[PDB]
Amino acid sequence: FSSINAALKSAPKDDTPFIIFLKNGVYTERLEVARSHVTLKGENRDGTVIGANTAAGMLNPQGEKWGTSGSSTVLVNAPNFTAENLTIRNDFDFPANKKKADTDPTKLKDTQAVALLLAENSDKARFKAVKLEGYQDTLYSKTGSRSYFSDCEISGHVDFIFGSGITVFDNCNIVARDRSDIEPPYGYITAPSTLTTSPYGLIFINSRLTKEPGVPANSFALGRPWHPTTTFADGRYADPAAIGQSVFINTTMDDHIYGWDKMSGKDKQGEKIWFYPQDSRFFEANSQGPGAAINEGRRQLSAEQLKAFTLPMIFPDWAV
Repeated sequence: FSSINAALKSAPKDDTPFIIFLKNGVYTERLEVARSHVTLKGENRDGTVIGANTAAGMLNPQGEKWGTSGSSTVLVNAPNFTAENLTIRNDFDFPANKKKADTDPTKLKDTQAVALLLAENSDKARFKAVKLEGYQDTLYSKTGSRSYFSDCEISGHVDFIFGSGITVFDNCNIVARDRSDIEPPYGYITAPSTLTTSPYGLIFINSRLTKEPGVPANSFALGRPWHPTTTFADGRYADPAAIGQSVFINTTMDDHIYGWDKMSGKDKQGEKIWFYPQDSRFFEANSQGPGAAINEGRRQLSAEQLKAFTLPMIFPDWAV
């Protein structure tokens, strides 16, 4: 087979399981998985790579802006998709773009570049030993998406694990990328937009919150409450029903974590409104490492509350 897309396109139009092996190498290619039960197994998680260069500010061949949702390298929008031993990355050079002068005509304002977008139909998304490379907005999940990440790696700095859907991480490595642009804060690990009606969002079980060699201490927030600007019946404003949930359990944290931080959104009159972590579903449970603290601003789960985040409870109808 020529490409990952050629293999997916050739697969029968039924809902039968389809396995695509990937021998080591770099596949500069974009994906939109519409077929269910598609499993992508690569030769090595580091050696096998799917990666395109797409920034939100960039223009499609049309050509209007791609946008955050359009910037995905691999866009999953089907149930039972699984990825095994491969890297999905966005080739966008965030640091170099920030290195560009303000006078530089090629510098972009919209700097988010999604590696993996798990859309509303991406149910039972399974991820055994997978690296996700990015800088801003690396992993994006939407309401309806239910995914399980085991023995996996995710890198980025600004809101690199963000969105609505249920996304669980078991014994995974969450890397905070270094930045030469700014003084701290450098970025924020999660930006959950978990809907008020949906009980689960971004969960981290037995995982590691690591930092890159250059990253200073107290430069990263665990989370930041994302209230997406949504066009409603009466106007377009930060969706109030989007009170995100990011939970960390038995997770060791390097010294770069300073805690949680707040998000600026837009009013019904179109003005800067602040959503605070206190009002958001941000919780910790027996988290370890130098970047772990307890204070007025680190709300922690009770023994009874922790019982709800058992893997069978969070995924009842899924074997996992």
